[PDB]
Amino acid sequence: SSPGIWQLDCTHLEGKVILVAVHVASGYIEAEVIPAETGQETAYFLLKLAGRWPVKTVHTDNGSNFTGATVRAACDWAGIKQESMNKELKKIIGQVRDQAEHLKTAVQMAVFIHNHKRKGYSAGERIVDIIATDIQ
Amino acid sequence: SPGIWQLDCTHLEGKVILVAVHVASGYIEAEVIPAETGQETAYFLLKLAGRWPVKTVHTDNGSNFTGATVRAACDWAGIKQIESMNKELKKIIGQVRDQAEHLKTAVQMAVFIHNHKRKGGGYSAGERIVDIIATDIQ
Amino acid sequence: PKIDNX
Amino acid sequence: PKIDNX
Ligand SMILES: [Cl-]
Ligand SMILES: [Cl-]
Repeated sequence: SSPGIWQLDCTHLEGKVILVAVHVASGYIEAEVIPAETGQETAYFLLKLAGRWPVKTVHTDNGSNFTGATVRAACDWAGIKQESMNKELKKIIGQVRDQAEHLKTAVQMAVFIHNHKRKGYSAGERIVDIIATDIQ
Repeated sequence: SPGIWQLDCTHLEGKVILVAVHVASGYIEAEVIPAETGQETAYFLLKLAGRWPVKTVHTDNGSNFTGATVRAACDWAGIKQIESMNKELKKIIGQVRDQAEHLKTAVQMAVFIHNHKRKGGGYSAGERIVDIIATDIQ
Repeated sequence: PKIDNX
Repeated sequence: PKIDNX
């Protein structure tokens, strides 16, 4: 069930495109800057995610980058069935932005802060605990 | 020791692949990068460190590690600083290569196959890493 | 025709 | 001067 469910959203800063995948049950996130919001780049991002975590279902916004063939082809192959979090990530990015020349670097510092901040457990602890339990 | 990763590089089609292996589980994260430079290596480790609880990363200590950028990212993230594994990954990439136009796509299919393969009640690397980290958290 | 393109 | 460059 909800061990394998992710939500994927896009968000925009400095004229660049950021995809955010949220593991719904834990609040853990994977995010990165991509060149453009196309089926191809979206499919690559999901293929990466799916090799790293046991992704069964991904909820998306169903817009233009999902009407074509590539995302559907990557999800078929990987066995995947088809905005507070954007605001929070953006908050963290603005607090570290001046420490990096490149937005992509700031994004990853923000993912690190988000996933490791203590809330008892961090999101990173929550996801591994949820998935380890589900394994039996 | 739940926190220990090894980072290696490997080369195919004129392109550079970094491979991070969680030593205790054999789980891997790998990506094609544009060049083997301090900056690109630093970005790769910052990504890894936000995803997993990385305490120590063992590297080959070559040219991309002599500068400031990897050191600055590891200091920030709190990180202290199997040629069989490059061979196993390349074997899997060769088996999926003609399915993808771009090498980068083939690499990620290979990471998926490596991390999810079940070699028997006998788990995958993906199961092994979550089990090792969850056990250590408590 | 490939997974990522054509 | 920054984390990723200068
Ligand atoms: Cl999107
Ligand atoms: Cl290297």
